[PDB]
Amino acid sequence: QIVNSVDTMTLTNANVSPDGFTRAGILVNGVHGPLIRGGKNDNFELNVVNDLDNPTMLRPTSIHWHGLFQRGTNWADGADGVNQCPISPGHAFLYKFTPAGHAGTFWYHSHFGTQYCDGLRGPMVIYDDNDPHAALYDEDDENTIITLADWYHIPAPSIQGAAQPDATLINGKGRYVGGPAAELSIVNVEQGKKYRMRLISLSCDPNWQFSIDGHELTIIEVDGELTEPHTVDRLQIFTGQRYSFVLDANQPVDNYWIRAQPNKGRNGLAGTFANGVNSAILRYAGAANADPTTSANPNPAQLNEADLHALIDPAAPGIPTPGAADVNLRFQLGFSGGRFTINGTAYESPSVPTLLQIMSGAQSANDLLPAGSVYELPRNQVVELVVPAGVLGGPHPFHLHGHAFSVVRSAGSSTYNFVNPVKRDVVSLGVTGDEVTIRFVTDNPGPWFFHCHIEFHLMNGLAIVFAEDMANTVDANNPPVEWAQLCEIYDDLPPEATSIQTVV
Ligand SMILES: *[C@@H]1O[C@H](CO)[C@@H](O)[C@H](O)[C@H]1NC(C)=O
Ligand SMILES: [Cu+2]
Ligand SMILES: [Cu+2]
Ligand SMILES: [Cu+2]
Ligand SMILES: [O]
Repeated sequence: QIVNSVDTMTLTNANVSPDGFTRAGILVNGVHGPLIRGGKNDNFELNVVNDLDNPTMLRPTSIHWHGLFQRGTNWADGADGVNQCPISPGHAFLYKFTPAGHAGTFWYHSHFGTQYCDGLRGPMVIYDDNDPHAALYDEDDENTIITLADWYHIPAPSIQGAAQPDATLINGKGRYVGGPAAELSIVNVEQGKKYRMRLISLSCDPNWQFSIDGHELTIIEVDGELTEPHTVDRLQIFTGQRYSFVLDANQPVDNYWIRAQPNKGRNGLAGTFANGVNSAILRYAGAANADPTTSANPNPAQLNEADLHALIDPAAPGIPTPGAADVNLRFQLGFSGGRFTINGTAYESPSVPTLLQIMSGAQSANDLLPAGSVYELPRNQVVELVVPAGVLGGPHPFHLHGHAFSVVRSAGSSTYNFVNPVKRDVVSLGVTGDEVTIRFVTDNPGPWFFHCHIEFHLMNGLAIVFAEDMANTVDANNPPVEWAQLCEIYDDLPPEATSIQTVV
């Protein structure tokens, strides 16, 4: 089912069984993660009605529209503690924004705690009526979207120890090791046509190696940013990254396995495809309703992010020399006292959201809470951030709210590209020795989150806040009166309203 650009999103709890194990989950308009779609100039008005009442998972909510820059609408960006206070059970909040010409493949997810891990997440596609790559494919619709999701048999708040997915969900469906032969997702194609497949990771943690038996993947988009066409057999996708790839249905009519192998999971999930776990079906019209019997490519050409190149306005901003940006920041990641830190500080959410602190009179980073996690950025300048990998629990996929950035230096590469680098909004920091360097221009007044997108790391402190262009933040953003009321309502909630019932 589909949600339109002006619509209501009613959030409820119900039982779900995407892998044949039934447990309670979170539904949006009676559907597990429905598609949100519109056009690049639409004005979105999304009324989010929080009717959640199951105490085994988070009830208060906050929706993030991942990849949208939210210029002038920082109050609708959805990171609780930064842009808003949570929407409380029994209440509604109207988000109003526009893509402002930015087309691409995105996704929406709750930004509150680990609630998105329990299913409050889904694909969001913004179509371009002038798409630059329209000559490259014939079909692009609700049937060419492929979402990847990690799924747990117990509610996220009850996970004890290091999280390990029970299953990989492809378009909401999949199987777990030792589980029943639950229905697999089918992606239908016709021999001779070309399809713009939109691949989205909805993950709370695991990354996947994705490939389709017998077919190549011609990448033409990354994280809502178009690239020169670049063909590969297999790619590694991290939390919240998106790729559009042209699928050329040029093989014999047949059933082909679609494969998404996780880096971790219960009972051997990471190492097998046995019984159709970690799988979906690519079916050519005319093939029987049966399982594929194909096999993966033994020696795949692997996607390397430094091979991706931006199609439009390719050059990285600023002087084309490492360290020659207007503002040059280097962050030191750490893990101390059971908490991740950045430059010695572990992120903890303030009781007054940064945007509300700024609207209330804060004039500089020194006045903002929490102390040690907030970095001020000047207006209209070129920034270069460097975030060396090394810290445990990686690879850590960092994301920046409010901006897309050029990746002048990717993981696994020791070279810099200022002429043509891919532009994206979620980047892997790699492994020990890597020095991922990104660039962006500070053209979007407001407080924006910068943090690891593995939700278990975010909740243990791996986050910082950029207070960008503080002098123009009040003029640029003008939240509705309901926005400021969220905090009053939420601070007044009774203890039974936010209490988490654990399960074993
Ligand atoms: C943080 O710490 C590193 C290591 O001391 C230092 O080199 C870097 O300049 C610091 N970054 C910020 C933004 O303070
Ligand atoms: Cu996200
Ligand atoms: Cu991380
Ligand atoms: Cu975020
Ligand atoms: O996020």
